[PDB]
Amino acid sequence: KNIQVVVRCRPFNLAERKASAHSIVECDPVRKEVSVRTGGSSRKTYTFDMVFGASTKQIDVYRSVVCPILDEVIMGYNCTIFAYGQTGTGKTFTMEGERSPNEEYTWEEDPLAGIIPRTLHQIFEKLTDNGTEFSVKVSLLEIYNEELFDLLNPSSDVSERLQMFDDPRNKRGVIIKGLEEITVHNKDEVYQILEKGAAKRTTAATLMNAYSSRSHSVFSVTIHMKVKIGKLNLVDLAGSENIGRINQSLLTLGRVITALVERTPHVPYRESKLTRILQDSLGGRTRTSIIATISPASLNLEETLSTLEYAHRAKNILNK
Ligand SMILES: Nc1ncnc2c1ncn2[C@@H]1O[C@H](COP(=O)(O)OP(=O)(O)O)[C@@H](O)[C@H]1O
Ligand SMILES: Cc1ccc2c(c1C)CN(C(=O)N(C)C)C[C@@H]2c1cccc(O)c1
Ligand SMILES: [Mg+2]
Repeated sequence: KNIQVVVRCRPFNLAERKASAHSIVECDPVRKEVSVRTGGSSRKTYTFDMVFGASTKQIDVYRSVVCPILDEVIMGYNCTIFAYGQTGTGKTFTMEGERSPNEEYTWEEDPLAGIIPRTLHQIFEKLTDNGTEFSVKVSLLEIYNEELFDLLNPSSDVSERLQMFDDPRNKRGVIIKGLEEITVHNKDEVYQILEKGAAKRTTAATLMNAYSSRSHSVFSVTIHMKVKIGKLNLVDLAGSENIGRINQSLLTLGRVITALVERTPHVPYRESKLTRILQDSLGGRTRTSIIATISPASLNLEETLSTLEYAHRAKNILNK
């Protein structure tokens, strides 16, 4: 029912003790509280479904948040996970992850691997000896300036925008004409698909201003089981400093959440590509979770509070 919201604070980064700044964030995992030093000894505290402190490692996030959700997907449910927060707090780090330096590990064992890679690898492990018969297909579409880009098409230039239509076989669904859905036959072909995505994104960046920060990345994985059909959408949202208290999809997401939370009969899903595509994840029939990433630096006070207030109110959304 209620959408689950969790907070994840990134740890300090070298140049983060330079420009004068102290950790104004205190996370308490057992009490599921995040406390912020707002004083200029005053503070604001918020309780979430889960709170992960700066020391939280990727494996901890997967085990605690992802595994449970993946089991749901394998059961035939639709699930979505959002990463929301200002640029620089770890949205991509959490959803995608990074490669450890000096080629110390292969992708499947990289402790810095994020949610997407771990999920893909685990699907094959969990569905290997049990019942059996299943197929996995992934797609990675990114939204920038209300235009859709396919980061997985090999036979197309990343700059070819995609067009979406309402799904005549739906009502709340849309069709993304030309979207590449790649079949992942086995764990051994997962990484190359990610590298391909990584490459096309690099190209998109040279073409579009502040691309990686303003873009909304939607990595979807659909599992056909033999029956049952489960879909997991992993969404790395545009930086929240892109709104506040330009980016039509971000603005609309916030308005959609506001409408859902106040119980207003009209929810503006159609006012943006992002909300039309993810309509069923917002007060729909999909199980939704939001991971609000924040910074410990006193310099990010304002954005951190904004993010916490935004995510906190989101816990009042009911999906089904
Ligand atoms: N939990 C984390 N642990 C270690 N480094 C992190 C974490 N989250 C973010 N970082 C670092 O902070 C910087 C920005 O992370 P990034 O994922 O790009 O944020 P965002 O996607 O929200 O813009 C990079 O150095 C990234 O490795
Ligand atoms: C959609 C997606 C998901 C995850 C990830 C990338 C992309 C595009 C790109 N990455 C890459 O570094 N490349 C080069 C694919 C980072 C990353 C990842 C994958 C595997 C293991 C790991 O430790 C980090
Ligand atoms: Mg990012």
